[PDB]
Amino acid sequence: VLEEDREPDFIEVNSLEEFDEIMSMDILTVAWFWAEDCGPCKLIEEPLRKMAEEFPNVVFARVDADKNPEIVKKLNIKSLPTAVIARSGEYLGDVVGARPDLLREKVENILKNLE
Repeated sequence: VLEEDREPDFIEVNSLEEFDEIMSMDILTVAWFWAEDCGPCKLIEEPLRKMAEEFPNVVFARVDADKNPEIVKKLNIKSLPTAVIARSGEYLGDVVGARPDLLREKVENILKNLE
């Protein structure tokens, strides 16, 4: 039975306030930075959608760098895509560029080793 109402691919961030609220939570969180005219960003959309399904204990949020350049500047993001890993307002690691495998490794390692 497949009644049709689909979960978002990511938490789609709409503001800097919302960003800061998400990243403040006591939940392992991945925020990744995307743009419509960034080829490598579009390249990793499906791997990151799958990764969010693979780790339901983790929040995956997407920032649209063209809509919310203030969040890009707040973290001094220089290359797209970038992913940042956070918990309770602290930054735990980043992956610069189109490297979903490295991101998955870093998330798996944090989950494996925490209390």
